[PDB]
Amino acid sequence: SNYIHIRIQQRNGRKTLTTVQGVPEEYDLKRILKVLKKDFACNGNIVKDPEMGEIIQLQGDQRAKVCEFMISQLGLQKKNIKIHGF
RNA sequence: GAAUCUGGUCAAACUUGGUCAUUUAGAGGAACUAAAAGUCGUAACAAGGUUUCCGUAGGUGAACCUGCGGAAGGAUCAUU
Ligand SMILES: [Mg+2]
Ligand SMILES: [Mg+2]
Ligand SMILES: [Mg+2]
Ligand SMILES: [Mg+2]
Repeated sequence: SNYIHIRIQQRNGRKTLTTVQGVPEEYDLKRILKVLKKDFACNGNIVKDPEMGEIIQLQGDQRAKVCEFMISQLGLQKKNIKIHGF
């Protein structure tokens, strides 16, 4: 219930994927993704992991930025928005 | 011939408005360099992995991409 998980997938040594999973489907994804792209200056994607967790994919270790964005916009509590160190 | 006074006259100045320039405030806004063990890509240099470039229009994390027409500064100085 409301568990939004941010998870780093390390690809090639230092080059990384910030995968944000479980974002609410009331305010649409595309706009949010675009905003993130503008802010992060890094590429973002929409991933459909076996139709259970819809993922906003981002490039690079900018989890802090994601957190900040959440605080600004939709992630109100910072309790059910969880961070993986990996 | 003294103050004084009518008309001029040159007219400082003063109240007005509007031009300008030196300036310093400049709420905020976008730039640019210098720093070059941040972040993401890798665009260009090799046919640099879609050859690059120009002019232009559109698009968009960002290098940029794509139309259309030109260049080669091309990777062709070549067909009885
Ligand atoms: Mg080729
Ligand atoms: Mg390249
Ligand atoms: Mg190339
Ligand atoms: Mg030259």
